[PDB]
Amino acid sequence: MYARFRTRSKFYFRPARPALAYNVDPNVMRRPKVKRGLLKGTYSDETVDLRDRE
Amino acid sequence: TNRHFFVARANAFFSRLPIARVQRSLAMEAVREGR
Amino acid sequence: KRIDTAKRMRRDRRRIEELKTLEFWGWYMKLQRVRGRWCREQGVSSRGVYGPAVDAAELWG
Amino acid sequence: YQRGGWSPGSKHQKHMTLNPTLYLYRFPGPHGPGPYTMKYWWTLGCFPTGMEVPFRLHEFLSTYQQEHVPVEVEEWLRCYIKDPLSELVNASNDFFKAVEVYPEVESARGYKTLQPSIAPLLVPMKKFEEQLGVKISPVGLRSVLSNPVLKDRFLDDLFDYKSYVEKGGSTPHRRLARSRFAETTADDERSLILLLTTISEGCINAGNYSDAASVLADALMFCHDPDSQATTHANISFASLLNADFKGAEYNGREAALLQPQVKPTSTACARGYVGWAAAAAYQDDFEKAEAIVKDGLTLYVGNEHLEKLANKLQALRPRSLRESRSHLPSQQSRGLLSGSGKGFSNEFDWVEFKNKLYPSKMDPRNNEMGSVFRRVGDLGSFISTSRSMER
Amino acid sequence: RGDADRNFREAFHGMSLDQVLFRERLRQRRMQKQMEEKAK
Amino acid sequence: TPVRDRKCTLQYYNPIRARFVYRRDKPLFDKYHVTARNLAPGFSRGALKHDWRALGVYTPDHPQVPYHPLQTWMLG
Amino acid sequence: GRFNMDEAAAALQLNPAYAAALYRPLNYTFHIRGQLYPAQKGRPSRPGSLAASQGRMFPLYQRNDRLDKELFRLNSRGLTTE
Amino acid sequence: LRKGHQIVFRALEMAQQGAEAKGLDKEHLRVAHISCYPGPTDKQIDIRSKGYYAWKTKKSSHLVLTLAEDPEMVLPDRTCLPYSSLMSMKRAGLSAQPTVIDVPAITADG
Amino acid sequence: PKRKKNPMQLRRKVYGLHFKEKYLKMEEWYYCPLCAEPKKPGEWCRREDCRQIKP
Amino acid sequence: GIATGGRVTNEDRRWWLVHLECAPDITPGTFIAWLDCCGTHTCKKLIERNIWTIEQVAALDSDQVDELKYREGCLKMDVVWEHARTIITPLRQREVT
Amino acid sequence: ALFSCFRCGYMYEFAVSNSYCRKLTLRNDHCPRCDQLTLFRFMSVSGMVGNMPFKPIGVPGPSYATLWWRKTREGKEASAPLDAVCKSDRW
Amino acid sequence: TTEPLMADYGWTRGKLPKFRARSPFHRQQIARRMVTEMIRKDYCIVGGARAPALRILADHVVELAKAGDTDSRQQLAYFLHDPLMVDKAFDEYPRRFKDMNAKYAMMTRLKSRRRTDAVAMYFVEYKNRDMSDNHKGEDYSAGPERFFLPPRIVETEKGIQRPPHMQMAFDRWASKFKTEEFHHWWRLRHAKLRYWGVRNVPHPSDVDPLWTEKEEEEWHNEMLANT
RNA sequence: UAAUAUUUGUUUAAUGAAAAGUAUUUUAUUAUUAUAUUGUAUAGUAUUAUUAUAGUGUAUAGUUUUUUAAAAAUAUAAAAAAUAAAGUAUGAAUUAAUAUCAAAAUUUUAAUAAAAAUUAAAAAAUU
RNA sequence: UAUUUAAUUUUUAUAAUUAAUAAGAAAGAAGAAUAUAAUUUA
Ligand SMILES: [Zn+2]
Ligand SMILES: [Zn+2]
Repeated sequence: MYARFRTRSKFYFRPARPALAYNVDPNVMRRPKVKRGLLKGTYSDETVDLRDRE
Repeated sequence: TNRHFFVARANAFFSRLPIARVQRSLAMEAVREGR
Repeated sequence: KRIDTAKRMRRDRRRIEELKTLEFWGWYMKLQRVRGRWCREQGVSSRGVYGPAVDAAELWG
Repeated sequence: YQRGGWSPGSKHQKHMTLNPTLYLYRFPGPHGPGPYTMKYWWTLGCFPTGMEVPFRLHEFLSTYQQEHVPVEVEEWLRCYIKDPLSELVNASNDFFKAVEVYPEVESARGYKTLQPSIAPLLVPMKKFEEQLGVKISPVGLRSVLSNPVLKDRFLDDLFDYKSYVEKGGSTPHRRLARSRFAETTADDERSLILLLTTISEGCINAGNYSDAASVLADALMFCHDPDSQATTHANISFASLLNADFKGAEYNGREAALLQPQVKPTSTACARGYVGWAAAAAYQDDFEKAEAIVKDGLTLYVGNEHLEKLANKLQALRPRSLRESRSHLPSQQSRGLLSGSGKGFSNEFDWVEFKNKLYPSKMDPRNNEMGSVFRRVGDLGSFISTSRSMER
Repeated sequence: RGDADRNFREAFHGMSLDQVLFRERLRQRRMQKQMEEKAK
Repeated sequence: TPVRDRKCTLQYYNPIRARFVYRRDKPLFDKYHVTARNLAPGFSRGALKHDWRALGVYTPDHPQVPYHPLQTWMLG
Repeated sequence: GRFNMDEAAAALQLNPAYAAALYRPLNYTFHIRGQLYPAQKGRPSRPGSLAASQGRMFPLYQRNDRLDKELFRLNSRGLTTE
Repeated sequence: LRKGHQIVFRALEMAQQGAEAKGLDKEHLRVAHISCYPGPTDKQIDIRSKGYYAWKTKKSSHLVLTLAEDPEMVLPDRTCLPYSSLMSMKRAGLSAQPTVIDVPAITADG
Repeated sequence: PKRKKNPMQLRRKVYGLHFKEKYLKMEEWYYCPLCAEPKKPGEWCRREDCRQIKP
Repeated sequence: GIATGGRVTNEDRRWWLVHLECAPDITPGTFIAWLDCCGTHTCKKLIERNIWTIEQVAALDSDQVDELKYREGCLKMDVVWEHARTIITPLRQREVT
Repeated sequence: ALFSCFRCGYMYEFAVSNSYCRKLTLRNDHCPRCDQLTLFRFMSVSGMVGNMPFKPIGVPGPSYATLWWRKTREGKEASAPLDAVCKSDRW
Repeated sequence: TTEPLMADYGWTRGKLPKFRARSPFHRQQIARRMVTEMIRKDYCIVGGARAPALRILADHVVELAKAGDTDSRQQLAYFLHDPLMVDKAFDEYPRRFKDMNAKYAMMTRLKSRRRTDAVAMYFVEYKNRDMSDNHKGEDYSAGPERFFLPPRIVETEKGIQRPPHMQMAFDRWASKFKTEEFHHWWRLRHAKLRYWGVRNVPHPSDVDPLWTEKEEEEWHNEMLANT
């Protein structure tokens, strides 16, 4: 009652990302080589994957 | 009904009157008139 | 052969189960003789918070 | 019948006579296969269904192929290891060059300024530290680079260490070499203990006490001078007092005291040792011994401003079963926020530690309470263990 | 062990173990300085 | 925003901490029994920020303790 | 002065390997079908671990054919009409 | 008592070790960003009568946690003890007010 | 259910007090003066200080 | 009588004197267990003090009573004591005739 | 419960609780007649230990065997020899 | 039902609380093994509506012990899985409790709960233990090492001796955990729980034994250190 | 649908077991009185299912995985009694054209009319 | 499951100016649980 949670609408609808035709990413020959996570604003220090053995 | 007059109860204060004393007193008054 | 074996197995475990038992009762009686010894010096009556007179009356015993 | 896909992953109801499928216990899903099937992958050797052919090539190339190195090669590799003298020179140089160019913190008014991160500084320092053999605080380093005074000390002590290592030999390497096949602390080592104490001093201002106490251990490791030993032991006494390491403080408190004959008359160190020894005794609730110790301090050292303070504070303050129960300082509150038993986890009812393996609280080798496995053990067909009639 | 120690600390004039040993080792070191100044 | 942390409610009124004021704890304590533990004399239902003592509350047959000003560390 | 099944067998002349076989199931001594747990079965050596066999981890539950041939199956020389 | 909170505790602890290894201050850290987004999945057979079956979905998630340093923070005092604890500790003989001891700032003259 | 519920019907349940009391609620706590662990008043630990005087 | 709190009022005495004649056969030498508020534990501790008798409990000096109810712990002792104190004289009277 | 050893058939009785349910059919106890540990069998049912509220304690009624055993012992003919000494209600 | 053993398990205030079980018979069985264990070992860590029940029942057992009557002995003997613990109950508790009439058992609510389920944990004790013969100086803050070892003793109390008939029984009970067939039971238990599968149960080839001889020769050492 | 149903491992007389046609025994193992050769442990019914089928042969190995702090109604037994529902964790299935919804009344319209029009007066959550 | 009713949203010092036929700091047990608001208790 003191916190605030409104339900995110992405869990209601999660369409898969569009698959590529003949593996041809139509814009490789146009856009830069910058990682899309970087331009999106996604960065991380540690990636801890629990599917690892350790 | 959730009000204060109804929910609150006086149990804890019952030592302020001698229940056991008055019952026996009216026993005395029972045998005095002979019921 | 297996009739004889089936009784050969069920006789001797019956034999040695008594060997468990008799040594166990022997031990428990040793134990209670230890209580008999120890409760003397400590003065334990094991009869409650009451003195000897209480049980002496024997009305409550 | 068939309100869903014909896949063996698909959502809704199926039927056997229409959509026959065999029994796949845990079938790794459409995307990522998750932590459960991977749990199975790392324990029993494959996925639980036995249809997924174990294919580990990608880690064989990672672990076993990489360590292959043949004897004829690895019998020669250690003949080529880098010269540590040169490595100390290079590490000191570029670490100093990288620290010197750290920008002076701009002081704002009405709000505290965020210090510039030390990102580029971790790279030189991590080479420098294990070329030297001592682990150094990043936090203490940043806090030192905050204060201009501390930055001054740190900088010129690094410079002195640089110069002494270039012109002279590396004294810890000297006395490492002469050990396996005695002398007063050398110039470079004096520089070193000085800068490590500076950085621990900075480490305390930011309130990392455990780390400040851990840094000074190597700092006493490098000091062979009894003056240096006295001062360092004192410092560790205080840095373990703030950390609420009371056995550590009431250990290191008294060596700093023991050095009082052969330490110069110009020292504050031994008195500080008295103060720490006494304070540690006080924090464990033995007040009598505390006052005894401060009495000894003022006996030997006559009037001493810290022992003034502590004599009158003890005076102002003026059962064995309840001693050192109380939580008196915040750093053990901080250490109690971590490493504590909470509702539902990290308690004695979740997983118990046994010989570095996890167990459920049901098999708890130190506990037979109800629900524990060891209550179900029976008498194992030998002798009757207990006189219990019904159970066991 | 409680009264054992209550006997121990009161044989030592209300010292503790560590204060006793500290006093002692302190004396041994001051007499090491004594051996030093007598030898040198 | 400044952080969403709550300041101390430990000294305020609480309706589930309210019931334990007049409840009987004799079995909970082995060595240390106190007259009434949860009960703070003069304060509404054990809460320290609710101080009524040495005010005008008229209570002919029950005791009231006098006022001494509370410290800073007792409240928060 | 405990029980000590070996000295109990020695006092009864019961052949102490046998006496113990009375108090474990017939699965663990004699060749007879019975419920076995796959964790007892044994495991080949991993890269982290060593091999695991039911010789080392369960010596006392393994089958003994002294007892099996002397108890259950027949001797041939008792039947030889030749 | 919740699983999610346990997981987030592990994440907080590790990100804290990360942030201390990065050289930030422990006492001023704050959760700037916490988010979850859909992760991988495993599946399972739920067997049902009359030859019916369905696939139970064992879900998993990805957690993102960003700890940022905020020098302007002030933390509400958590050292308050209830009156009950106060007079209990008074009755036992303990001090309800903790011992502070003046500690000389560490300094190296050698 | 006779129909698919939209995000609004899914979002209607969070306005309720039952939901808020169950899920998003912060707990009140202080530091155990004996153990220095975060503690809810009325729940103690297995430690011989914390049984007699339970702080 | 039995359930009275604290002090024993005189009215309460009247109750006991009324029940004196309620039971036809009673003598001051009667066993302790006929008394109000004499339980098992209360009887036993009187017995080891060599007290079998209503006369004997009426012979108590009141500092035997309190350590019966405090140092030892037979509770509700003053009730039974006072119960003796009241009833011993009438009993003697009824014993004569 | 009535118990008699296999060898001398020495008869005696004690109540068996719900804790002892696994000992009900066979007991091991010391016989006064053959002095050493023996093995006892359960011939007849007598009585409960506990009783539920507002219910008679005395009706798990002990069988005719047990009541016969308390007639033969402790009876008019059994006590009459011993009444010259004790008359057990008296000392 | 006013009789100070026999139990009434309702929810109304005159009745002590019924803790969930299969049958009132099952409740009685559970209660019996709880009381037996508590008399054997003074504390019980007990979750749920069970603990207040243990409190009240322990008070009943101490009341019976103070009775010190042959009927009391016998009625307590009906109730327990252990005959021996009954003897312990009439040797210990009167001297322990001679100065107290009321509330002999201390209940303490623990801030930790079972991971398994939300049910809270209560720590139920007998009260003053400095009067007890065998429980005199013991420390319950943490458990013993291997659970067949005698529990921790407070540093100031080390030199305490216990009734011989009790450590005889305790050693006889503990001596079946040093034989190797217990070790086989241990490994086989790992196998079983792993089959029923229960997480975090290591493979029986990683399960190195509870009892070794080196650990025994140090444990007995420190045990005569306490003696 | 679904913060749903299910699951939920605190105390064993399943003694036995050839008819199972699946399960890395690293060397499971005679000391024989016998000869060569060969072969001994958990998967029937889509499951570690309700729980097997049958032939041995025997009677004291207790032969050792079932959560839970109120009341309705359902299920047993004697409207009382026993059992089960806020719970932490797992997490299906029927259903789904829908807009934040569709509450009450009146008549009409090609057959209930949640279709019209008019008047009207349906807050939220949980059971 | 939708509507519809009935109950509840956990002491409201207090109730009804009208409709139709009402709400002050919070959750473990409402009980320290064997009907005392502590039966003296180390
Ligand atoms: Zn604590
Ligand atoms: Zn006989």
